[PDB]
Amino acid sequence: SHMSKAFDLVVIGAGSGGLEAGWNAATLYGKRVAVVDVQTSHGPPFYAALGGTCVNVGCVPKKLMVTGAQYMDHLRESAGFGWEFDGSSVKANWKKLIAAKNEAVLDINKSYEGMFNDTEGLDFFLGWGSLESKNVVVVRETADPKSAVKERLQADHILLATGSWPQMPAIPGIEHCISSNEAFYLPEPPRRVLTVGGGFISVEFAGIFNAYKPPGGKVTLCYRNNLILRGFDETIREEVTKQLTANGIEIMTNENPAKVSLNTDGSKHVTFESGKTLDVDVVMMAIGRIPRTNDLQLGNVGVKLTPKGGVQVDEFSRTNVPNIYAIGDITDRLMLTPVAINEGAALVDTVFGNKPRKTDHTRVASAVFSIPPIGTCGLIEEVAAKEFEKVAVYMSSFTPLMHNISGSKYKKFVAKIVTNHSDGTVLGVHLLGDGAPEIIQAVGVCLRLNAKISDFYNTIGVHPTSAEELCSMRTPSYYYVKGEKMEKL
Amino acid sequence: SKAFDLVVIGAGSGGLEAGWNAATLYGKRVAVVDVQTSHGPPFYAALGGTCVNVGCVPKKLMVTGAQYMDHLRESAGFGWEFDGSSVKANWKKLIAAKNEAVLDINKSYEGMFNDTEGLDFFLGWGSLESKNVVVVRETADPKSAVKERLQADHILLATGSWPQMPAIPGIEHCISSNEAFYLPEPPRRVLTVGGGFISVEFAGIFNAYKPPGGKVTLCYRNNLILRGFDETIREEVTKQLTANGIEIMTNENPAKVSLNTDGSKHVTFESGKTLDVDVVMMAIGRIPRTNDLQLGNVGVKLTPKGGVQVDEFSRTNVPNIYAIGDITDRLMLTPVAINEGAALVDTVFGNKPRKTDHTRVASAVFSIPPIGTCGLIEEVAAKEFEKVAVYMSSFTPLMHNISGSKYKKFVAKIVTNHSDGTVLGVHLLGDGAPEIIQAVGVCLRLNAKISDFYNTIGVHPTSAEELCSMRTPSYYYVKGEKMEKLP
Ligand SMILES: Cc1cc2nc3c(=O)[nH]c(=O)nc-3n(C[C@H](O)[C@H](O)[C@H](O)COP(=O)(O)OP(=O)(O)OC[C@H]3O[C@@H](n4cnc5c(N)ncnc54)[C@H](O)[C@@H]3O)c2cc1C
Ligand SMILES: Cc1cc2nc3c(=O)[nH]c(=O)nc-3n(C[C@H](O)[C@H](O)[C@H](O)COP(=O)(O)OP(=O)(O)OC[C@H]3O[C@@H](n4cnc5c(N)ncnc54)[C@H](O)[C@@H]3O)c2cc1C
Ligand SMILES: CC1=Nc2ccc(Cl)cc2[C@H](c2ccccc2)N1CCN1CCN(C(=O)c2ccco2)CC1
Ligand SMILES: CC1=Nc2ccc(Cl)cc2[C@H](c2ccccc2)N1CCN1CCN(C(=O)c2ccco2)CC1
Ligand SMILES: [Cl-]
Ligand SMILES: [Cl-]
Ligand SMILES: [Cl-]
Ligand SMILES: [Cl-]
Ligand SMILES: [Cl-]
Ligand SMILES: [Cl-]
Ligand code: NA
Ligand code: NA
Ligand code: NA
Ligand code: NA
Repeated sequence: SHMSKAFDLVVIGAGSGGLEAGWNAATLYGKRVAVVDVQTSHGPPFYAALGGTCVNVGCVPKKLMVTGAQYMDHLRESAGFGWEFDGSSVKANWKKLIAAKNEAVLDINKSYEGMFNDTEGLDFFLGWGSLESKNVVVVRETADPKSAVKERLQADHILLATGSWPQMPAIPGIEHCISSNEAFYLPEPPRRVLTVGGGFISVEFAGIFNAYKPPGGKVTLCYRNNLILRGFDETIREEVTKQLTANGIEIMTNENPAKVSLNTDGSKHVTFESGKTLDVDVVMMAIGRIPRTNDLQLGNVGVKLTPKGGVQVDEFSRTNVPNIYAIGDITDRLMLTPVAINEGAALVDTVFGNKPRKTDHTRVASAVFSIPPIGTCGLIEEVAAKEFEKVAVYMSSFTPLMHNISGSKYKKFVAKIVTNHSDGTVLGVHLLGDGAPEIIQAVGVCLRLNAKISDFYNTIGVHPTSAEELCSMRTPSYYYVKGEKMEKL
Repeated sequence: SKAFDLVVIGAGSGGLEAGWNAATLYGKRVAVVDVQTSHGPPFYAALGGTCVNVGCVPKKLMVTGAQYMDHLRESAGFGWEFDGSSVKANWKKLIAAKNEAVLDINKSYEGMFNDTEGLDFFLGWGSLESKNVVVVRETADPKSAVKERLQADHILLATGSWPQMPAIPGIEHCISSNEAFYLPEPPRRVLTVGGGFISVEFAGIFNAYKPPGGKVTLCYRNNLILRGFDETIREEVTKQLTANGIEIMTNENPAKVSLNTDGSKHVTFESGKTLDVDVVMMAIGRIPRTNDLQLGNVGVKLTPKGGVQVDEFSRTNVPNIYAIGDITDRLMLTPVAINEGAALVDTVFGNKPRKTDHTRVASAVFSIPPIGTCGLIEEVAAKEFEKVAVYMSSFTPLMHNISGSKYKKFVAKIVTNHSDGTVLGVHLLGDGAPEIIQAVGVCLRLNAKISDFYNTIGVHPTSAEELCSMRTPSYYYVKGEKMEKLP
């Protein structure tokens, strides 16, 4: 019919945070929920869709594609264990990878769609949502607030959960460049590619492209500062740089693209600020992600933005307008799917259950699917050392024995535990090597239970594994004392 | 002749830890006896123990090696193309690379002895001459020539364990794990006998390296392999072994073995069935190695099954005589023997009594795919707690829908005391499981409840996060009885 529909909760953006909120409110609490997204399945023109950034063009397809990339290491490393086969026959078929990923993703899209069609009180609306007033969300045909109205949805409570978007720098020839969004759909793997950025996406893609490159290919990563993966453990930052270099990736630090132009053959010609040049078939920018707040017409209700650009929120995800909340990357804090999900669950417990609950943003475990991957939870030592008078660092680094037979001698596993040495409390744990993302998960539970180094040391090791290293350290390699590093007290 | 604070019989997992800790932490004078300096025939274990020479260390390399049979197949799902007809598994290369790694550790360990004050290695066979004297002889025979008499304040028994070989006719045409480590050729047809981890691990090893037309059979006298591990996991690992071409013969037991004219083995089971294979590997058990020690010289008591009786501080019935590791016939794991060794040394030579905790010890089976476990299985929990909840997740991860190994179900189970949420055990089957489970070991040392798991933020995408996404039991045990709803 031609009438608006009414809800307890309207959620704009059917992604990690919004889906957790909406499912919880409808199924745990009997609320009537509407959820809006721009697309029912992944890909061009809008990339993200039902299921969010993670399902469509994020965690899920990238993990698949890293898993694909790892077979290059596997097929080579097999020879050290006796495997023999015609090495000259090996090809990496990118198009098969992409078609397999696309169908996996589309199956989640269809699955999610089916759940909306079926679940009472939980409704999907296709289009672009924005705030018309504090109790009405309008759903339009495009992100232009002048496009046609498909629905008006009344809402007692409104959740903003539109996520983030790739930031593109304002350089000449930026139009010749792509983001991670387009990278997922490249018709063919680039012979030569530049990945611009030192963060997890650049690095992860650098390893994907490096395994699927055609014959005379070359992957280059550039970063404007001097060491990639700011925010992660420094030892690990240096080591993953070496290991990426060891597998044929050229890391360019202290380099930033100044312009891009097309060569007469149509390749991209990149000029760096230093006047170095590089010719490539693809330039993928991954220099950052920014909150998606522009299309919500927040000025219509006066929802405040932080100096930085995220929707401002309190610890309860509340904006300055009482019944309007924000969760996920739109708050511009930790841009991780399970953080968005925890925030959603906790919002809905607080507002609709009788159960106030704030997300804990500390001691969050995360991973980088570099090759080999990082697993990390809690504080890096230089941050810990500014908060706590005495810090101890327990460190074990070693090429594991499998990799002395596989040939990949450069694959050094690193395990570090950072403590408040005043009481043993584990402040952070940082891992580099095969299995690190899997090892770190239950370490997150330890940290939430305020584990001490002796709790780890007293646990009996599972042997032989990499993880047992965390249960074998009782003497600090070094310390920080009122901020200064020294091998002894 | 010669005087020591500590004489350790067996340079193995427990014995080395104890010997190291006594010499370097307490500045004691230590002698350590073992029968061989380097791995391999004739005594198999050597300096380093069973783990280093014919156990954890080389078995893991070999299972790593076997995993490629899967990785090579599964690469195709992700686009990888190559001539599969060209693929062959070179067992001899694997064996050589393994031998080299093990040999390096043997040498390294020798270097360590050579450079460590108060830590001496003696080659030979040790036994108890009297309450304070360890005789070191030429051979296992207690009548063979004396090489040494070591006087000792304190004597450590740490000679480990040995494969149990049943007394069936033709048992001498069978091998054990010791021999499996050195086979010249990968066996084309093989029978592994036994339901425990060593049988299962070797079954997956031989399965990957068998020549064309090959075939691994695993047999087990009872109805389901891997007793002691979680039941769902036992059933699922059986399915996953069968999917990868291993034939699992349950309720079958060899009654005899004969030699065929081609040098193969003819097996007859108790049921009358028969099977011809090239190698029959008996892995039905491992028994405490107490026989050459001459414990009767001083009257150290054995328990009924044959381990050296110990108290919780590793003390035998005779003052200043201790036993740790497999010889005590408890948990036969390397980190458990190390921990015993350490705790014993701190008690005897240090200011503080310390006893090893044998509960909530994390462990793995390097089956393909592998198991990780820590703490109680639900049937054991249900005889000791009135109200037990089980939380279970089981699904083929997406990566294995693409790889084409659709049979590879990941299983995560968490078993709780439902009266207060205390996690009593966690049980995993799937790639990464032994890695996942280590930090769960630490969790169980922190009174972790199911809600502590559940309120922790996942790392995505991993198999592990599955342990932080369960808050609703799948079923219960109330007063020992399995049901799906609580009263
Ligand atoms: C390449 C890449 C790899 C990643 N890998 C990981 C990883 O491995 N692990 C991890 O934890 N995190 C990963 N992330 C980050 C993760 O994807 C995000 O943190 C998470 O998806 C954010 O959840 P959200 O609810 O804020 O938004 P999203 O999941 O991004 O959902 C926002 C939704 O809003 C829709 N939308 C936008 N504007 C409107 C509008 N006006 N109207 C209606 N709908 C709208 C979008 O179409 C989208 O579906 C990755 C991200 C990227 C880009
Ligand atoms: C095939 C196999 C795989 C295994 N895999 C694992 C695994 O993955 N993880 C794990 O945790 N555990 C594993 N184990 C178990 C592990 O090897 C044992 O629990 C561990 O080695 C026990 O150490 P120990 O100190 O009791 O004795 P051991 O390490 O066996 O050492 C005892 C030593 O005493 C010597 N010795 C014996 N008699 C005499 C004598 N009278 N005089 C002088 N020396 C003597 C022996 O040569 C031997 O080196 C495995 C065992 C086997 C057989
Ligand atoms: C809880 C939940 N959180 C999400 C968080 C982020 C994303 Cl991207 C997706 C979900 C997912 C979801 C999918 C579709 C609509 C809402 C929520 N989702 C629902 C998943 N759901 C699990 C339980 N389920 C049941 O039917 C059920 C409920 C109770 C016992 O079984 C079907 C699928
Ligand atoms: C402690 C220890 N326990 C063992 C338990 C079981 C085995 Cl099978 C081997 C060891 C090993 C050892 C090897 C040789 C003789 C005695 C002990 N050993 C010493 C090996 N050690 C590794 C680390 N190391 C250190 O000095 C050290 C300790 C803490 C930080 O660095 C040098 C040698
Ligand atoms: Cl291709
Ligand atoms: Cl940059
Ligand atoms: Cl820097
Ligand atoms: Cl061979
Ligand atoms: Cl049996
Ligand atoms: Cl049984
Ligand atoms: Na509905
Ligand atoms: Na330990
Ligand atoms: Na010495
Ligand atoms: Na959780």
